Amino acid sequence: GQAIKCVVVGDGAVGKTCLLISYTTNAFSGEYIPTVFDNYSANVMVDGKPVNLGLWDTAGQEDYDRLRPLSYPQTDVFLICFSLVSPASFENVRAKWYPEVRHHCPNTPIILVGTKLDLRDDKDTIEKLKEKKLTPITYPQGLAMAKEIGAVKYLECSALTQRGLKTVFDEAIRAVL
Ligand SMILES: Nc1nc2c(ncn2[C@@H]2O[C@H](COP(=O)(O)OP(=O)(O)NP(=O)(O)O)[C@@H](O)[C@H]2O)c(=O)[nH]1
Ligand SMILES: [Mg+2]
Repeated sequence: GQAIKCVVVGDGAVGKTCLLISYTTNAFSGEYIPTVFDNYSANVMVDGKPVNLGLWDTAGQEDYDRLRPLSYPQTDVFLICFSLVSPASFENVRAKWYPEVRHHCPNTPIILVGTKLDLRDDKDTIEKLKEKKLTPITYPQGLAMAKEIGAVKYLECSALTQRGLKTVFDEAIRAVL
């Protein structure tokens, strides 16, 4: 029944594509193949209602900055994604993604999505960020970023384990219905 265009943006290698592949097909590959542009689809049921969810997977890489806004018109909801184990990808939520999205789409709801949850509390990945004086992004920190960018929701997920995965898209839909 209801068509909903959801566009997915965020830094190169945060897990945009994996998130969408894991959700639509239940697969996960460890291999990194940088997106140019891809389209996904899902027929979902949310709070009683049938939804045709269109999923626009954009290129995270800087080289695509002039092309990426071509995808923006008519968007119903954005997911702005960052990796929970990349503080730099997190800063870019506010330094790059929020301003870019808002530049072309002043009113479209934003869901902030922290990705790679399976690594956030991983004892080992913590010590390995600690060398570079880095710390994974915690839940309240993510919450505070969502408020800072006026996001409708803050959600955390893992494409690998699928923890928090369905909610991301339920809530993307709920922000539109
Ligand atoms: N441990 C873990 N790795 C993940 C997860 N999601 C993605 N990755 C890994 O992170 C890398 C980048 O994934 P990808 O989905 O391609 O990122 P992207 O945001 O789509 N990149 P691009 O903007 O360049 O298209 C891959 O090696 C992938 O296997 C996750 O939930 N957990
Ligand atoms: Mg990709």
